[PDB]
Amino acid sequence: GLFGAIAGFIENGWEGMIDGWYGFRHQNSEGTGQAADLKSTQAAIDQINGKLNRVIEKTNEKFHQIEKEFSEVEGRIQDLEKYVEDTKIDLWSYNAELLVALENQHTIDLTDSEMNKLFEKTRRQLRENAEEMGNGCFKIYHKCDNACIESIRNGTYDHDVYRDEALNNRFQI
Amino acid sequence: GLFGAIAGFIENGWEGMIDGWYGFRHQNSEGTGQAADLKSTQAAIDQINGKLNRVIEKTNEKFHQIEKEFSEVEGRIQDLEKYVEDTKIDLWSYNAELLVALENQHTIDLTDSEMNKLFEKTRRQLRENAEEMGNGCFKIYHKCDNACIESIRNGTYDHDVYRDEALNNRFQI
Amino acid sequence: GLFGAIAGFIENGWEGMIDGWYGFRHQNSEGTGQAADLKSTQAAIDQINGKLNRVIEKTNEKFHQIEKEFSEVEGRIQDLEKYVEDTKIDLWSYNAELLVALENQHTIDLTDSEMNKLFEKTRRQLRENAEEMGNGCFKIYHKCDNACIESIRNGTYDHDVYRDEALNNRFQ
Amino acid sequence: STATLCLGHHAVPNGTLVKTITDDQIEVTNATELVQSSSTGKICNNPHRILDGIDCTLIDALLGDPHCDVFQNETWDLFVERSKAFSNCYPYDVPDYASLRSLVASSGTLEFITEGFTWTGVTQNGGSNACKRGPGSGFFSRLNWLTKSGSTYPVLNVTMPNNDNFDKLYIWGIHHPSTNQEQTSLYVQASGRVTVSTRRSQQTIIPNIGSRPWVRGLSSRISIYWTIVKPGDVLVINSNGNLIAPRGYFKMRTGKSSIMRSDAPIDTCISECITPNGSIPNDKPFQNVNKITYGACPKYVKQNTLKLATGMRNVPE
Amino acid sequence: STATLCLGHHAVPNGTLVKTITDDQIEVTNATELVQSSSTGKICNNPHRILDGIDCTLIDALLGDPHCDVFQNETWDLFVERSKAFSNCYPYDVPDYASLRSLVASSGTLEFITEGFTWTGVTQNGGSNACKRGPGSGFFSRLNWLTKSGSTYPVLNVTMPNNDNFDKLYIWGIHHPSTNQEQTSLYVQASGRVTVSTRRSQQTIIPNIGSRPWVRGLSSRISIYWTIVKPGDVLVINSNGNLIAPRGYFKMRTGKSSIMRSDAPIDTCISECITPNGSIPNDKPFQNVNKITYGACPKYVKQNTLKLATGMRNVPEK
Amino acid sequence: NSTATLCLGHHAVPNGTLVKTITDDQIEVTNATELVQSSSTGKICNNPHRILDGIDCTLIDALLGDPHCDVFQNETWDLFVERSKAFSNCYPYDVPDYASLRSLVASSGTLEFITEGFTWTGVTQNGGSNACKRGPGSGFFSRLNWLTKSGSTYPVLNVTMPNNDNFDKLYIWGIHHPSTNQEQTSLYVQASGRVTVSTRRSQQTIIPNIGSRPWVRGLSSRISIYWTIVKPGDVLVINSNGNLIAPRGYFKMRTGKSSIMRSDAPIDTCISECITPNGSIPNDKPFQNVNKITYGACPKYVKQNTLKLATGMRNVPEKQ
Ligand SMILES: CC(=O)N[C@H]1[C@H](O[C@H]2[C@@H](O)[C@@H](CO)O[C@@H](O[C@H]3[C@H](O)[C@@H](O)[C@H](O)O[C@@H]3CO)[C@@H]2O)O[C@H](CO)[C@@H](O[C@@H]2O[C@H](CO[C@]3(C(=O)O)C[C@H](O)[C@@H](NC(C)=O)[C@H]([C@H](O)[C@H](O)CO)O3)[C@H](O)[C@H](O)[C@H]2O)[C@@H]1O
Ligand SMILES: CC(=O)N[C@H]1[C@H](O[C@H]2[C@@H](O)[C@@H](CO)O[C@@H](O[C@H]3[C@H](O)[C@@H](O)[C@H](O)O[C@@H]3CO)[C@@H]2O)O[C@H](CO)[C@@H](O[C@@H]2O[C@H](CO[C@]3(C(=O)O)C[C@H](O)[C@@H](NC(C)=O)[C@H]([C@H](O)[C@H](O)CO)O3)[C@H](O)[C@H](O)[C@H]2O)[C@@H]1O
Ligand SMILES: *[C@@H]1O[C@H](CO)[C@@H](O)[C@H](O[C@@H]2O[C@H](CO)[C@@H](O[C@@H]3O[C@H](CO)[C@@H](O)[C@H](O)[C@@H]3O)[C@H](O)[C@H]2NC(C)=O)[C@H]1NC(C)=O
Ligand SMILES: *[C@@H]1O[C@H](CO)[C@@H](O[C@@H]2O[C@H](CO)[C@@H](O[C@@H]3O[C@H](CO)[C@@H](O)[C@H](O)[C@@H]3O)[C@H](O)[C@H]2NC(C)=O)[C@H](O)[C@H]1NC(C)=O
Ligand SMILES: *[C@@H]1O[C@H](CO)[C@@H](O[C@@H]2O[C@H](CO)[C@@H](O[C@@H]3O[C@H](CO)[C@@H](O)[C@H](O)[C@@H]3O)[C@H](O)[C@H]2NC(C)=O)[C@H](O)[C@H]1NC(C)=O
Ligand SMILES: *[C@@H]1O[C@H](CO[C@H]2O[C@@H](C)[C@@H](O)[C@@H](O)[C@@H]2O)[C@@H](O[C@@H]2O[C@H](CO)[C@@H](O)[C@H](O)[C@H]2NC(C)=O)[C@H](O)[C@H]1NC(C)=O
Ligand SMILES: *[C@@H]1O[C@H](CO)[C@@H](O[C@@H]2O[C@H](CO)[C@@H](O)[C@H](O)[C@H]2NC(C)=O)[C@H](O)[C@H]1NC(C)=O
Ligand SMILES: *[C@@H]1O[C@H](CO)[C@@H](O[C@@H]2O[C@H](CO)[C@@H](O)[C@H](O)[C@H]2NC(C)=O)[C@H](O)[C@H]1NC(C)=O
Ligand SMILES: *[C@@H]1O[C@H](CO)[C@@H](O[C@@H]2O[C@H](CO)[C@@H](O)[C@H](O)[C@H]2NC(C)=O)[C@H](O)[C@H]1NC(C)=O
Ligand SMILES: *[C@@H]1O[C@H](CO)[C@@H](O[C@@H]2O[C@H](CO)[C@@H](O)[C@H](O)[C@H]2NC(C)=O)[C@H](O)[C@H]1NC(C)=O
Ligand SMILES: *[C@@H]1O[C@H](CO)[C@@H](O[C@@H]2O[C@H](CO)[C@@H](O)[C@H](O)[C@H]2NC(C)=O)[C@H](O)[C@H]1NC(C)=O
Ligand SMILES: *[C@@H]1O[C@H](CO)[C@@H](O)[C@H](O)[C@H]1NC(C)=O
Ligand SMILES: *[C@@H]1O[C@H](CO)[C@@H](O)[C@H](O)[C@H]1NC(C)=O
Ligand SMILES: *[C@@H]1O[C@H](CO)[C@@H](O)[C@H](O)[C@H]1NC(C)=O
Ligand SMILES: *[C@@H]1O[C@H](CO)[C@@H](O)[C@H](O)[C@H]1NC(C)=O
Ligand SMILES: *[C@@H]1O[C@H](CO)[C@@H](O)[C@H](O)[C@H]1NC(C)=O
Repeated sequence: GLFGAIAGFIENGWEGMIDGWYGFRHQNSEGTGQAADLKSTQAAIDQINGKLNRVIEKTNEKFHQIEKEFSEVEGRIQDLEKYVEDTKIDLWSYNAELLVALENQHTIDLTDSEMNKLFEKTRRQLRENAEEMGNGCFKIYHKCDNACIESIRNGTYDHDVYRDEALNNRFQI
Repeated sequence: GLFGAIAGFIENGWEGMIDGWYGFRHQNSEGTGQAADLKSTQAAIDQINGKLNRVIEKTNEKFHQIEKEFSEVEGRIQDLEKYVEDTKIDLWSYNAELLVALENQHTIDLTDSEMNKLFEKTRRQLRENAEEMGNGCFKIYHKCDNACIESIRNGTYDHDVYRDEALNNRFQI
Repeated sequence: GLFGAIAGFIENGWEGMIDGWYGFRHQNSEGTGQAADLKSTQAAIDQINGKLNRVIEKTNEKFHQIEKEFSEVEGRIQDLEKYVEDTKIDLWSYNAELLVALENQHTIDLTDSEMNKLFEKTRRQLRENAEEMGNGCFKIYHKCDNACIESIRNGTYDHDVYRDEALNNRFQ
Repeated sequence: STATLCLGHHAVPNGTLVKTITDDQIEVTNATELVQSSSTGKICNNPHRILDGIDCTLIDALLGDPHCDVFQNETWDLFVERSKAFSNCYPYDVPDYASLRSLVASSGTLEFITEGFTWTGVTQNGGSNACKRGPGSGFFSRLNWLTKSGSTYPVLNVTMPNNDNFDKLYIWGIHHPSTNQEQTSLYVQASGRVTVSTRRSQQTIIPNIGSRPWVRGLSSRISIYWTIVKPGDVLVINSNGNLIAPRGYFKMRTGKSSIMRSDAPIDTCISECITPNGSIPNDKPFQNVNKITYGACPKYVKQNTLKLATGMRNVPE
Repeated sequence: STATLCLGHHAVPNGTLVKTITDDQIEVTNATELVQSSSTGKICNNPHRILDGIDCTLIDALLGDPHCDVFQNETWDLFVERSKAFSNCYPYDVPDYASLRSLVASSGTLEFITEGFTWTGVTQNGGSNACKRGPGSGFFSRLNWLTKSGSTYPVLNVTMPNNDNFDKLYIWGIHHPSTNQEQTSLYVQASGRVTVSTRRSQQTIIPNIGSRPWVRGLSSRISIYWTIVKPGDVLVINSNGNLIAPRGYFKMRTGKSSIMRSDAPIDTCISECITPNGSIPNDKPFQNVNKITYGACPKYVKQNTLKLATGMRNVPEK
Repeated sequence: NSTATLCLGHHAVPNGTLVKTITDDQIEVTNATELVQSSSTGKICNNPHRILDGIDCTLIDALLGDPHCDVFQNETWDLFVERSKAFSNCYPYDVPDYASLRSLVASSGTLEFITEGFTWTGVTQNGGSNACKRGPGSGFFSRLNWLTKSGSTYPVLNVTMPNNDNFDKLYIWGIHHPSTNQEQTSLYVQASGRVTVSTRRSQQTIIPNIGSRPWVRGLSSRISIYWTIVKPGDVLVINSNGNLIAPRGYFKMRTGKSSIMRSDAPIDTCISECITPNGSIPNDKPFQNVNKITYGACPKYVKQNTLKLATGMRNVPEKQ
């Protein structure tokens, strides 16, 4: 993908995450846990649904047309009737082939994009209290209990509360 | 958008910015101010113009064609004449519909992209003298007067001048 | 490009890089050097080949069709024959024109993307041991010999080894 | 002490392969099919009015082949012609059969108004054992076979103005006898002719004596022709032999009507889109069932499957 | 001691909704219309040469219906047929009328060269009160109605070679009398015939006696046919009755000429694209005015509006 | 120092290629490839398709059996090539709807002809003309049988021929248009001829037309050609009291990939799937600008003479 997250710096996906498309796994002093991020999941789903709604259930109504099967050979007019229809089908077949190719390439890039957006959104919250391990995981440099982890996940994490503690752990051996 | 800037980590646009597409707002010791960034504005405008010029004013010259309205019922030939034209119109109508959809999706992503490019360009200038608040704003960790702000905006900011001061304010208590 | 790397924060390309599409240049205590990154080069090439294989060598087989040149004027049927074919050609000509435009715009963005991916991949390895000068170059804040540079290039650089030294030089 | 927070995305054990710009086949978490490739095998009788031709072609229903009498004044959105339809009246041909079929199919009605043509000096209602109605001989219900009266067959000159505010379709014909003996005993004159005209058009047909293949006992034939008469215009039929006269006109309408060849059974259900293979749903944008369609139908394409990605790239553990 | 620098983008109070891949309607700062949907109602007389048919169809101008005489030798880029047009000569039909109309329309000229056909043993210049020119009876200006001379109508056998370096279009016809009495008093023979041939093609038409509806006093009719004669080839007209002879040929050209049915008035202005509704500008790639077009025109589409985004996503300040 | 610098970058070339994109009319990339085939060798390759060179003969003259086209009897083709130097040299004729007969024979791909034993009672067979010389003497189309009176009588012919085979039969026949009444009566006795050819479901009736046409090979008279397809189970009936140009049998009808092409390109020993009147072209590219007329596995014809597909990144050289 264009953003290098899915099938990129995130090595692989999670079969165990059945309640969402994107999410968090953590390890803290209280143990380990998993939770889906609903906002990013919904962003991807909404876009795909919109895309899907533009493609599906839009059909034109045609009634009397030309004939397309013939029981006798007739020559010039029948040649033209057959050629018109064959020309039409090929052009529509091309349209269909290109449509799916463009759409699918885009769907992959868009989902890749949302993964990356969630990563950057989280990075930004954490400010100087965390570093990036390069595999989609942050090392948070302070004691961060289940409440603290949930505060990151629901976007209310206050970096100032933990900054002194984090800066101390980061820049000291 | 794919880059998550416009309608993303930047909450909204500025109706008050009438002299450019992208720009800066600041608060320093001397007060507050607003200024457009002309380089990024021009990047977006140029791309949209180029796109627009490819689509508009490229036209086929056709003279004698087939007839498309009929005063009598004739059957087979007229069926074919009507079907040919109706087939043509539907294929062109599809082309037009897809063109606008692709173009517009791209225009949104490209403008989103330029916003992000300006952000990253600014981030890079500031080096270790600023942190990123996550809403499109940088906290600059040193006294930065109107000249200093303008130096960031016109791409001549020298981070080394302020580094000692900034590093001191960033990492304390 | 959409990612702002190629023809963006990287000022220009390297004519002197003849062994790859993307790569590294360095200066350390042991001297200077250039090396291509094969993984990113191959990523771009693979995608372009795939794109190319979808476009090329997919051809319709058509045998008996309608006539398309005429020696006499006949009127209504010939008008229709000519119009059918002219309509077909214009629609195909449009398809061809749009195809190339979309493909080429995408190829530029995809190659731009890979440049950016390699940059971010490198940034991530270096952690707090390097800063970004803003022109595609990192300043590495520790002695980093030829082995150390190669460790960055082949993705095995251990930031912990150099962290104390780097943090000392950066902040002071 | 510290903590670790990893961001990630889901994956499934059983992904779907899809096509993209750069990839012939690449695995995503889920996809949806855009080409409708199956049918129930049955034509749904709603919402469109479907008229089953059963043993009758539209043309035989038009002309009034005795076994197609049930179709008098019928109407349809889609007339379905069955492959086991058969003709069972006088052997006939229609020059430009396809057009007459098309234009009647498109009109969508066999509504027929009888008009009082006066045929002076000729015998009406001629019939044949090739076209039995009941036990006795008969003929097409909408055509009037004229023959001599006594020793004479005069020059017929009959007219019928369209004073209505709609178009009238007149179906008529000419009789081709198999021998000269037959020609003279029916029409007196050795050589017949039929000239049917309106103010802006005309048709003149000369019959041709001679043998054709035996059909239902007969080497002779009838040839069918038609004439549309606009409001204000007037029909003139002129003949000194061999005329198969019209009994009136068919009303011409415009609308959504058509015709289809299919042997699919008709069934009680709702489906906007009809194909010769049966009705198909139109939830998908494309279909691979049949290029012949009626109604709100997906576009026919050559591909049998096109998968649209409805999820991210699938990168399993 | 510190400062804040926020990056941002503009917004407008009055955005425009557009369509995208993922969105049916989404607001951007500005858009531009790609479908031309209006016309002035008038056909501009430049840059194309527009010939107004007024009371005449092209075919009546060709044949030479007296009230269409003003069109002799005329030329056009676009011939405009008006709905008020009418015929006022001998009642006629043209089998495959559409094709003759098309091929003359496309040629773009009614330039006519008179040739000296010698018709031996027949009376020329027959006329009718169905086709008055002046107070007296008349006929199509480009056709010569032949009838018996005295008690006889012989087998006409005339030739006319194309020695020029261009194609000749010959318009001719056959007369269908209403009665046998009429057939014999005009042409002597009870059954006429017309055979017009070139080296590679032929047409033979037999007339049909009988009554048609009354048009301008007449139950009889004329049927029109045509023959193209290539350079080096030669026309042969052969008939023993009912021939409506040609007086010469029409020159055939190829170019950008055509025909259009419209009641739009013609006006002094410049416009490359013409529709039956009037001229339209061609600055936009698509149009919704009419599928019938002439000139450098936008492609006709079913949509009435298609907006192309010319600005970013609009996220108003709130 | 003691520090190090590591710069990331990408390549560039001195000689880039300009390409078109969505936002750009011309923009330089490192490399591109051409998608429009615009050249030909000028020669039609004789593989893999079976090419039959018409030489001096149109397909219709090969069908009818113009003496100088006798070499084409029972021939078959994937593509029949008609040359501009072709000429007719038999009885002067026309084919109403010539295009269709040409098309349907072209598409069938065979002139395989089976002679049938039609019995023509009371008429003279094998009529010929000096307009159609075979050897030194007069002759006629090899697949047509010109019937004329026998001894001052020309009776009403009523001949039949059922299709009992499991394939379609194509019958070519015609009618003779004499130039004078004298000619009509001395050939056919009756002052007015007629031909009615019919199957169970269809019929054609043609009346001949007396009169002079331009001189072609000594003759003001003409023949007009017609055809009739007879399905399995059906039956042909020919009925005439004068002017019939009778068939000698039927042509077998096939379906497949056969067609016809007008070209003066020479044929050559090579392999090429795609044929145009300008000669064979390769089909490695998706589009072509050589000719809208094509046969085989061919690129789609487009109006553009060049379309470049980018196969590399944006080209941004450093030097000046
Ligand atoms: C009408 C009829 O019954 N025709 C019989 C026919 O009968 C006539 C015949 O005996 C002649 C002899 O010269 O005499 C006629 O009487 C005349 C009378 O002398 C005269 O004074 C008076 O003024 O006029 C009458 C004639 O109007 C007899 O009427 O005998 C022949 C020979 O056997 C029969 O031929 C066979 O015809 C078969 C098909 O029969 C039908 C049919 O299609 O079913 C019968 C229909 O009644 C008849 N319909 C009409 C409207 O005429 C049709 C029709 O003629 C044909 O379809 C036209 O093509 O024929 C079958 O062809 C068989 O092979 C023949 O032998 C004939 O039916
Ligand atoms: C041709 C003509 O004027 N016909 C009159 C016709 O008078 C002719 C008739 O008496 C014959 C007798 O055999 O003699 C002709 O004169 C010949 C003369 O006797 C002879 O000595 C000499 O050698 O030759 C001449 C000419 O050959 C008479 O001319 O009388 C009938 C019956 O009363 C008239 O019928 C009416 O016709 C009306 C329409 O008239 C026109 C028309 O279209 O306006 C007049 C035109 O002059 C005439 N044009 C030509 C080229 O003939 C046409 C034309 O005949 C028709 O259009 C063909 O369809 O007719 C109207 O139809 C009315 O209802 C009739 O009663 C007839 O005019
Ligand atoms: C009817 O009139 C037409 C046209 O005016 C004539 O075609 C036709 O006969 C003409 O016949 C003569 C011979 O009878 C042909 O002349 C030949 O020309 C040759 C030179 O190229 C010469 O070598 C021959 O020996 C002939 O003399 C003449 O071409 C032919 N004209 C045309 C145009 O075909 C007339 N026929 C009747 C029955 O009246
Ligand atoms: C002209 O010739 C044709 C064919 O040679 C003659 O047609 C044939 O006529 C006979 C007797 O009328 C038909 O025989 C019948 O066959 C049916 C069906 O099997 C059977 O039920 C009858 O009892 C009878 O045997 C035969 O089918 C028919 N053949 C064809 C091909 O039409 C025709 O009669 C001749 N006409 C004249 C006027 O000479
Ligand atoms: C053939 O039969 C038809 C059917 O009636 C006849 O057509 C009619 O012919 C008469 C002339 O006798 C026309 O009468 C004229 O009507 C106009 C009214 O507009 C009037 O002004 C005249 O004084 C005259 O009376 C009538 O219009 C005409 N109708 C049609 C539809 O053609 C025809 O006359 C018959 N011919 C023969 C030879 O029997
Ligand atoms: C077929 O219909 C015609 C026409 O009658 C129409 O009347 C409409 C109100 C409507 O019912 C429509 O379906 C129908 O088609 C009948 O022929 C004649 O119609 C005229 C004028 O419409 C009447 O004045 C006559 O009464 C009528 N003829 C009769 C009753 O003999 C016609 O009867 C009908 N045929 C059949 C077999 O039903
Ligand atoms: C984000 O998550 C935190 C931690 O779970 C939430 O804070 C708790 O809220 C509940 C109910 O309001 C209280 O009873 C707890 O005592 C809170 N714990 C704290 C503040 O440490 C917080 O409400 C969440 N916010 C949102 C917007 O979802
Ligand atoms: C729908 O019906 C048509 C009947 O014509 C089917 O098309 C035929 O398919 C068979 C293969 O089973 C071929 O042998 C025939 O040559 C085809 N005929 C034509 C005219 O295309 C079609 O397969 C049916 N499709 C479905 C989904 O039922
Ligand atoms: C241009 O002219 C055509 C005339 O055909 C107009 O189309 C007709 O419009 C009327 C009134 O809306 C409809 O009742 C007809 O059904 C239309 N006919 C056809 C054939 O489409 C068309 O609306 C005109 N457009 C403009 C912009 O003037
Ligand atoms: C024309 O080709 C065919 C073979 O397809 C020959 O026609 C007859 O073929 C049948 C077998 O189908 C044989 O019984 C006959 O011997 C053939 N007819 C005659 C009159 O001999 C025919 O021989 C071929 N002619 C040429 C010149 O090749
Ligand atoms: C392909 O062969 C065709 C033969 O017709 C060429 O088409 C003609 O080209 C000439 C010279 O440019 C033009 O004057 C004609 O207008 C063309 N004729 C038609 C019918 O289009 C064509 O140029 C050849 N191209 C190549 C590459 O060989
Ligand atoms: C940038 O702004 C600074 C401060 O006002 C000014 O001194 C300098 O000239 C500007 N540089 C450029 C290149 O415009
Ligand atoms: C990477 O480079 C280092 C330094 O040269 C080398 O020792 C190490 O083995 C390399 N690792 C891989 C996986 O190639
Ligand atoms: C795949 O996508 C469709 C359409 O959005 C959806 O209805 C369905 O839930 C998905 N299928 C599975 C197995 O998850
Ligand atoms: C029409 O044009 C030709 C030459 O251009 C001329 O000879 C002829 O007399 C002209 N006729 C009229 C009526 O102007
Ligand atoms: C240009 O592109 C084609 C297709 O990928 C390739 O075969 C060729 O090597 C490329 N040219 C260069 C100089 O790399």
